[PDB]
Amino acid sequence: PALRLVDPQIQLAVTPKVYPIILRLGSPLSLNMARKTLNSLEDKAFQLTPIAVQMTKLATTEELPDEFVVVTVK
Amino acid sequence: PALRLVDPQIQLAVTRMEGRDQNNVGPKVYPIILRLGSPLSLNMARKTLNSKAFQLTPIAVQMTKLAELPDEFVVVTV
Ligand SMILES: CCCCCCCCC
Repeated sequence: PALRLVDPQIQLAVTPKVYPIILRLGSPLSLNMARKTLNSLEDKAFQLTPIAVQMTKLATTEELPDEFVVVTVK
Repeated sequence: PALRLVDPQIQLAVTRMEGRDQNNVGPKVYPIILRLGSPLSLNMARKTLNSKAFQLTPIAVQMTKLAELPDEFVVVTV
């Protein structure tokens, strides 16, 4: 269990207002940024450059912000 | 398993912030595509007074299965 906080560079936008992200990880998570910049003479492909997400196991509950979103993975 | 596109209701906001300090570009918002191996819940949380306690408001993510993908988007892989 052990709720972990996502670094402030990765936040959720809900419609807008942007919220910190808390993870209740039951399964590992991956994050890839996709862009259509693999360009041929007629087509274009997607390149998946993975994003490194710094996660911090929440030390004490009093570190939690006043409002945030919680992503729970079974 | 399969791929689901989350509507612009929910999107991921990435802030580079830097190798010069930008600090004025702010966040860049990308549509989310999910590669669910196991299901995902998303609850908004707000602090309610106890003294320690948070008011969890659920959020219905209306993900749509593709068979139409934008040029820029992130892929959440579980
Ligand atoms: C780094 C955690 C990303 C949060 C996943 C977004 C799920 C939206 C339904």
